Amino acid sequence: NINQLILRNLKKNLRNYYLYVFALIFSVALYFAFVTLQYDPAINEVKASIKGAAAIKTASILLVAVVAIFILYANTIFIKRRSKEIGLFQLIGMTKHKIFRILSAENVMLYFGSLAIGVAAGFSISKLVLMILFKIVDVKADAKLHFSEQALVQTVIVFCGIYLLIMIMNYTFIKKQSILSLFKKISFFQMLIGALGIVLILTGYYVSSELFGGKFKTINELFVAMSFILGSVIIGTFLFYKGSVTFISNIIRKSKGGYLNISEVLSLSSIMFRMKSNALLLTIITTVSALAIGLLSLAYISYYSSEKTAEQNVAADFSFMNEKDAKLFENKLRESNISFVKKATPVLQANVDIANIMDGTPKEMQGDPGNMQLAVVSDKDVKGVDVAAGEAVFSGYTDLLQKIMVFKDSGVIKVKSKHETQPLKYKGLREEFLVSYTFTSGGMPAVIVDDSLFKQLDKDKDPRIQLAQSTFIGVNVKHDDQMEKANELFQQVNKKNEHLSRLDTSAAQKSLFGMVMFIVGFLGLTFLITSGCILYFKQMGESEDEKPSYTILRKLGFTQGDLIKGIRIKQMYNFGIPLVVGLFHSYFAVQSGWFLFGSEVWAPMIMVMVLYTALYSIFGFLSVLYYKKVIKSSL
Amino acid sequence: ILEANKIRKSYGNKLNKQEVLKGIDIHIEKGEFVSIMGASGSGKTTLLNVLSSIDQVSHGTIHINGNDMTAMKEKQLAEFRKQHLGFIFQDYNLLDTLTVKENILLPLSITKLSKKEANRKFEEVAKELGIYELRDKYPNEISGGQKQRTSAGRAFIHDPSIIFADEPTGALDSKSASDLLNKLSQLNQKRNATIIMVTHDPVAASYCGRVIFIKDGQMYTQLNKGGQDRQTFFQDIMKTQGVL
Amino acid sequence: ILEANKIRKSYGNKLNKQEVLKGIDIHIEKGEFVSIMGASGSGKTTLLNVLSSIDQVSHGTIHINGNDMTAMKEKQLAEFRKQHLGFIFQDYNLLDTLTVKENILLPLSITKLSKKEANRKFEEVAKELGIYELRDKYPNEISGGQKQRTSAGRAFIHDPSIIFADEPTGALDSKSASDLLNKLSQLNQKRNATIIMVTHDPVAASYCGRVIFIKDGQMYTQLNKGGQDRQTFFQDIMKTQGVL
Ligand SMILES: CC(C)=CCC/C(C)=C/CC/C(C)=C/CC/C(C)=C/CC/C(C)=C\CC/C(C)=C\CC/C(C)=C\CC/C(C)=C/CC/C(C)=C/COP(=O)(O)O[C@@H]1OC[C@H](N)[C@H](O)[C@H]1O
Repeated sequence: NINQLILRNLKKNLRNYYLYVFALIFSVALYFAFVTLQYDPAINEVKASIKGAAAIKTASILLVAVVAIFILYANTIFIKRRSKEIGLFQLIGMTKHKIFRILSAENVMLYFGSLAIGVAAGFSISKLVLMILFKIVDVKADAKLHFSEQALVQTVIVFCGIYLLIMIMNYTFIKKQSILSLFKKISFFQMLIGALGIVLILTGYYVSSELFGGKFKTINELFVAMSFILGSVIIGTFLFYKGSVTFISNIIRKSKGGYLNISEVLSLSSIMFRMKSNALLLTIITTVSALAIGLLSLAYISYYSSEKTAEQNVAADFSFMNEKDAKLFENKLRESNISFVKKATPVLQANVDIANIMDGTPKEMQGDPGNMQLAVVSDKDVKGVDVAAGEAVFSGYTDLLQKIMVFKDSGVIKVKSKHETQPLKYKGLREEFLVSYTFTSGGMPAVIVDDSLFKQLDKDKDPRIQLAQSTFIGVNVKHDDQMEKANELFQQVNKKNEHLSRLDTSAAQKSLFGMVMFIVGFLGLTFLITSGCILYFKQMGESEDEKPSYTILRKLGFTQGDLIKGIRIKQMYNFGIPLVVGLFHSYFAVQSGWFLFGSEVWAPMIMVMVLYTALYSIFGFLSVLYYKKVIKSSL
Repeated sequence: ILEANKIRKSYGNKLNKQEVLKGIDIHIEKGEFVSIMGASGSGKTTLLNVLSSIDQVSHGTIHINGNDMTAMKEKQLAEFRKQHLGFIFQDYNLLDTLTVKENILLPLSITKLSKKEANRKFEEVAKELGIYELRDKYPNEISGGQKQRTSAGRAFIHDPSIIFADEPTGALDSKSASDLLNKLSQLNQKRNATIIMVTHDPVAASYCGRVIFIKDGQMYTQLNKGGQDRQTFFQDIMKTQGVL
Repeated sequence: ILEANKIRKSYGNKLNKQEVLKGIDIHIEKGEFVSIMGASGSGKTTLLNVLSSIDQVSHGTIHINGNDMTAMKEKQLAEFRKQHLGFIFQDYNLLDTLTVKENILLPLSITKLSKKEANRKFEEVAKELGIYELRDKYPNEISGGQKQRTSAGRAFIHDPSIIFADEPTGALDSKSASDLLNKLSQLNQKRNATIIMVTHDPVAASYCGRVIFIKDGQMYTQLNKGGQDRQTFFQDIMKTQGVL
């Protein structure tokens, strides 16, 4: 008789909880794929700055730290829902050992029958993960791989170790169970709680707005401000659920008086008394979702703007530091049938005073305003502008600089020469770049003076701040051709790799940020699935705890087709409030961190949030699909 | 309004048939207070259930305000049941998370009358019953008869054609039941609204104008009262029940 | 059957100690329907735990069929409770994945009993309670009243004598509660069994004959009925409860 009961319980549990099995299979497959990827000797072709074989080692630990927490938490609701089932057995008369055996004989099957499918599905995804990684980064081809038995051993060990914790928790719950265990107006403290919940979030956003380019600038001071913001935005979010949605709901309710409708009764009866109870799980979900979305968007901004940052760093397609290597390169190119447009431009490093052109504070200095290092070039070299005497024109854009080094209008600029000072005035700012980042210090634009003025500036040549090479030998290229062979020739030219190329600088950044893209994307998809499953499981109690309200509404004249709409518009708010809060957090976190990872934004942010919402709506749909069943059986 | 013509129902569970309704002829005009009573295992409850739209029919024809109901569609039947035929139940059937005003004004949400006409009509309906003081008290602090009175007020909001009462005074003391019956009589005399009640208490049938003594699906005639004193009619009903 | 003398329960979690029960004098004979009324905050659950031997007693003497509860150990207490006690709960706590026949017969199959007499007992119980038609159905297609009757039938598969019962009419409407109370009423006129009932709504207690009130332990008096007509008795209970 026991076997029939166990089989029936297993069949019943395989139907109510299937997302649990799906999550188990997905997690096992991903962990096996990551371990196989790490231990395989084939990822050696992907390297930009980090080794890669160690990044996967770190990414294979956070996944376990998330999956184990998910399992150990979601396997508590299951044992709590069996509360009014052990008392009946105790009344009938059974030793606790028999009850423990009955409970475990089902979990053993339901766990191992999924663990034996998760591992067997790792083969189909092992090659696809390599394909995705090799498509994000640039690499030639080919992937063969083998069994990698170490991955099987590690996965089996970990997912058998978790089961012992599950079993000890279940045994502790069974022993702790009681002998049988079978038999409002608004306050004023919540006023203060609701006020604080919004005030803290708003002030955190406002402070985070002026983090960069603000009144405070010190490596030992921005840490404190960051900690204060990251504490405020969390305390406010926590207080937003435990005593701040009740205020808004009460204000909404005390705005219609009497006449209402079934579209609002369920929401105004359930949201206030249910969101308060769970005001620690929702905080964690919102914070982790915001943290994943922000990191993904911040990585994708850099991946998008790498191709322009590389072109901005070096003015031409090739840069050189010595004449010997430049002439060797052109001699090699001579018989390669690839004609080059080579132009040279000397640079005279000099310093001036830009104190009067500051719109902000001396704190935003990045160098002494009166003795800041700059670069000076003549006017005959430039083929776009023809300046005159007593005129200085800037160049470049440097979107980061405009947010920090704000420039005023025309004024007086003092030349800090050896024993003279010729004053000029600021004409304007160009957009193109003329000198590579080697000769222009960090990011300071170079100045352009008149040819006549340069005729004495080069004669002076104050030898105190002059660089090793006061020349900009750079070999450009013709119209579009095979630049790959040109890059190969350039690479074989510099054995000591002491020069600069556009393609290499672009590819390095692309690979380095693509690795983080892949890791964070997979580690965020796993958490999305986990959070959706947890929320769907938590939504199951409301169905069984609200039946003696549907059974009364249906006896007043209402039909199922009229209750289903109210259920839909209640589930909309229930599944949408945390998502909206997380989106707001992510948006106000990204907006304080751009203009530093590169160039364009509003391209990746929407492209990430749209995908996140599209992958998040599924569990919201499934919750309504479940509510339909209990609605149909209410009568 | 009501017109029952040989409405009959057979109880069948695919293996046994035990008919309980054999021959019904009810003539009800607009604006009376009739009652159905008799025995304890008869078909009076089934008669009330089949007269309304809460239960289907087997053999008979029923016409309410000229409309056809015996062969009428299910969705249209639900629409008609929502539009008319207010109901008073044996139990309270009151939602706990709302208040009195919402509880008795919710069934008016389907037909949108804005936030002016409904608020004007609620005061008129609730002041006749004397529950205007109970406008924001939740239905867990008020007494017993006030919940039934709020249910009656909910049933009296949308001005229905026929009101079916299934044992209103079932779990109330004498004073509350008498007050509720007097208020129902006053509401009947104020606005023309037919009320049908099924009760086991002779005092409840005393306030009525006509009473039908059902007997295992038969007629056994009926009383008429009319120009008769309340107490004398009470003893007449007591004698008629004693005959049974 | 049972005798309650100075029934007291102890407490004392951390500092505060609660003396909910301060001695009771309950004398109940064999084969009668007894109901214990009260009010919220009277600790009726603690009283049920003390009398049902689920919670270990602290003071006073309780005798079950002439045997003191404390005279046996824990395992012997469980065996005696299984042999001579049943239970009826407010909820419908049942095995969803078990049929009605198996759910009723589950407590009986443990003690090494042959199938023939078990089937005979199930037949007798189902015929007495009139639920034999749902012999091979499931609890997922059965109304609340039939589920409660199935639970009650399970409570009588091995004949108790001091069977307890919490409020059965907590999640039931009027008709189902009336039917269940009626069935329990004719079940009392059969083989004697104490059916101590701890409901608080006077409608449920109207079918009793030994209504007992609790304010501190017995401050209010008690009613005996005997010759009343189940309506004057109910009115008397309502009035004397309204006195409080
Ligand atoms: C996840 C994790 C690890 C930690 C958790 C905390 C954290 C940091 C989270 C990330 C943020 C998210 C998404 C949190 C989600 C959660 C919440 C609650 C959001 C809302 C909070 C809220 C409302 C506001 C708080 C916002 C904050 C705290 C930061 C945003 C600004 C940000 C992204 C970075 C600033 C901090 C640093 C160190 C920058 C330095 C980065 C860097 C490459 C430096 C190198 O120099 P740099 O100059 O940049 O690069 C080259 O340098 C050499 C060359 N010569 C050139 O100079 C140049 O090319």
